[PDB]
Amino acid sequence: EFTFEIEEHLLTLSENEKGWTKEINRVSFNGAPAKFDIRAWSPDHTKMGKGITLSNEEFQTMVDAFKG
Amino acid sequence: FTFEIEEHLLTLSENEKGWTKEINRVSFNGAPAKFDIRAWSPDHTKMGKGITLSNEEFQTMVDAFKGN
Ligand SMILES: Cc1cn([C@H]2C[C@H](O)[C@@H](COP(=O)(O)O)O2)c(=O)[nH]c1=O
Repeated sequence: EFTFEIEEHLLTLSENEKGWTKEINRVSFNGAPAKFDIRAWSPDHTKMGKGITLSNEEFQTMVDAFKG
Repeated sequence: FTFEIEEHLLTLSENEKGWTKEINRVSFNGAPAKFDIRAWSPDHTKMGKGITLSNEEFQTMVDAFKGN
């Protein structure tokens, strides 16, 4: 299907007046395992924007640091 | 094209070929530093695409993870 499916949405960091969003989601390319993704999303969610993907350790490393 | 890593906050990742995924305060092209997350060469002269965040966007992120 060659597409990016938001498996799960976690958080919404911002939103511009045009209705795009900065989100943190678990996102799945082409049926591959869902990775952690912080990215700009269009209102309907069809078009996505720029942003990084994270492996588990990266995210986990990250959140543990925002924690102690 | 110019940038500036003004503060390094956290390193999330090694890499087989020495890249590092980092959370930083980066300024691009003379613009005020924003919080920024991407991959960096071992010599931080090359990078991949990545997300940048306002501070409100960044704290919104940190908060949420402190609280789950
Ligand atoms: C000098 C230079 C910088 N950049 C910036 C913008 C991106 O955030 C990052 C690399 O992105 P890229 O993978 O799309 O080229 O570095 C380029 O994309 N191309 C260039 O030629």
